[PDB]
Amino acid sequence: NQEDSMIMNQSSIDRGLFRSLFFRSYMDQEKKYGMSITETFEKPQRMKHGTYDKLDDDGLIAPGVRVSGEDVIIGKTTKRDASTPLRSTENGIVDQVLVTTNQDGLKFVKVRVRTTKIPQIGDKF
Amino acid sequence: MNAPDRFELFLLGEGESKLKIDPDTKAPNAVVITFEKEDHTLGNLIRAELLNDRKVLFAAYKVEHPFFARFKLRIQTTEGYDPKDALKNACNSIINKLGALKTNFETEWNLQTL
Amino acid sequence: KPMVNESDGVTHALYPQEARLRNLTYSSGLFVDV
Amino acid sequence: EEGPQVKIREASKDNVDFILSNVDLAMANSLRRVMIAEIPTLAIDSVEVETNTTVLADEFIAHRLGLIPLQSMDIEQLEYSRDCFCEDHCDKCSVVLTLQAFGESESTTNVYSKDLVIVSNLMGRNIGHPIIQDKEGNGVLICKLRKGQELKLTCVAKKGIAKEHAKWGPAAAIEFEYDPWNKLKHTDYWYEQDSAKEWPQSKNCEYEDPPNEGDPFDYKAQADTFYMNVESVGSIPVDQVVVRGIDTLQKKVASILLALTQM
Amino acid sequence: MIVPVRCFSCGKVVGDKWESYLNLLQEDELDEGTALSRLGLKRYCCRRMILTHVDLIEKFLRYNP
Amino acid sequence: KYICAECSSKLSLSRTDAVRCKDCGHRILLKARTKRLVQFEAR
Ligand SMILES: [Zn+2]
Ligand SMILES: [Zn+2]
Ligand SMILES: [Zn+2]
Repeated sequence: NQEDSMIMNQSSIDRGLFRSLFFRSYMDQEKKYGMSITETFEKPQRMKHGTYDKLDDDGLIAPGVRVSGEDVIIGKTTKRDASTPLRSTENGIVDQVLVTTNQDGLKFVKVRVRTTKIPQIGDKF
Repeated sequence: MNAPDRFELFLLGEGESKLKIDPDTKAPNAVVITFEKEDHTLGNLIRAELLNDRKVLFAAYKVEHPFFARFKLRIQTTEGYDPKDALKNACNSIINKLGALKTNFETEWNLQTL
Repeated sequence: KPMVNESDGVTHALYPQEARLRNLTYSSGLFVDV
Repeated sequence: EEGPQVKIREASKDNVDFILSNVDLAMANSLRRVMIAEIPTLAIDSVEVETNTTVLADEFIAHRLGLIPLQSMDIEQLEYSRDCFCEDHCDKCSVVLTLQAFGESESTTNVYSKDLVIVSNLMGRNIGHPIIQDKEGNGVLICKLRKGQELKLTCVAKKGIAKEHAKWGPAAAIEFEYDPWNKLKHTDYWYEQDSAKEWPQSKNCEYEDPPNEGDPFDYKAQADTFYMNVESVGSIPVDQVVVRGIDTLQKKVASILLALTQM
Repeated sequence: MIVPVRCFSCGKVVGDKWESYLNLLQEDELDEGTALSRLGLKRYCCRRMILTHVDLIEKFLRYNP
Repeated sequence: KYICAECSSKLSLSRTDAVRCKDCGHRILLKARTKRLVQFEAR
């Protein structure tokens, strides 16, 4: 606890003390391109260097699915890829996926990924 | 992240012997036993029941670092008197002390009822 | 009162949460007599 | 009577007071520590969630299920999941629990400790039972459902100690005290006027006789008679909390002999 | 956010005493500290465990799916 | 597959079929858990 840092009771953390929830909200949409040619969400056949497998064939991950590193939480096509990989720095659990359309009618996607943060040696209080 | 899996506080690894005897080169007839996967639960207990050993000279222990569940125990005894035995004579003294507590609590306990 | 005009469907009963999730503007409307 | 003596002051299903006559403090403390952390106990460890539509996230409900107490009287006859030989778990190291919850009532529907049923074989040993000390016999409140929420999960309990995680902590709080009249000078009291008047005499003060001012402090006095009181969350009764505390510390000092003769 | 199963600094179980503590003041209409005291919470870490907690789940289950 | 908020019904259609709700009239649309029983530690 020296120099204005502190000692945390791990027993009390295990019992839940200062356990945080965390959320992230990746977004993407099907872009419209002049001659009505538009993008599309889907598992493709260029590709990103991460694990597409956790995707579905609608280019999405369904909630309640663990995810790590550069996994794909959103597959898209402009073959010609525009898939959205997970934050290279987070290891979460998919929470809730949303699909609606724009004021242009574009297929609009928002993935939410959930993690519980746990008071670690180095955390600020 | 970089946190060790909780169980490494008591579960030994590949080849790690719970105890490791090394000879204190500094002072003769002395040894330093590296207790793996233990703490002041055992550390302070064994040191104290060693101090009572009449033929025992030195008895101390330091938890090298709070991260790593392990402590060194240094023991010195009168000439010839093997310190490894001084640890055995101290250990059984603890267990025999403990065992009597259990039976003295169990009987005292078996009486009262509220 | 704030509505949004989307591609087909025209008058959408636009609410805050609606536009918040759907990523639209909470835009009312301007009309005046010339 | 045989050396380290005892004397029970009070005792109940939760708390248990007792005095330890003629015992080494460095030992008694080491028992307090063992009681806290290193006593075996059961609790949930893996929660497979089939469907959760609650306002509480998955692992948030998970986090607690383990925190919930489970029966553990006859825990010594359930091997550590890691020590057994089965792929994953089984009946000789795990106690499968199921918790199905649908809220029909428009009035909010509570999910409790009672509401979990065991979908494994117990083999006629006390284990896995959600310890319910409740007034209305309902147990620990895990969740709350509305008019159509749902919750389908499956908990696999395992043997464990508070060291791995304090949800296997069979003890609650361990009241520790000795030498109520600071005769041994083990603490230099703090005051701006009077040390005695500013610090209240402890409860365990009538048991040791006061210091008698006109006296010369005897260095030769040592720590003796320790005023304790151990509480049980439930997992193990307050006798075994101290009995297995005494008894699993035994095994510690004894396994030190086990490897002592291997050298 | 719902009753914390087991007190942080004790281990004392306090996840069961919510709707008991709560009804010790709605029904019996007692002093909060005297209710905590009657629910068996001598050590103040437990006292704060219930006293400071706000049961926000109730304001959660107000939405639809 | 997909869902909705205001109606809280199990719409659940397939792909490319007019992103809209069954009766409702607003494009909410969730996604629903995979039947994949996900595991969790009890800490
Ligand atoms: Zn097994
Ligand atoms: Zn407490
Ligand atoms: Zn709908």
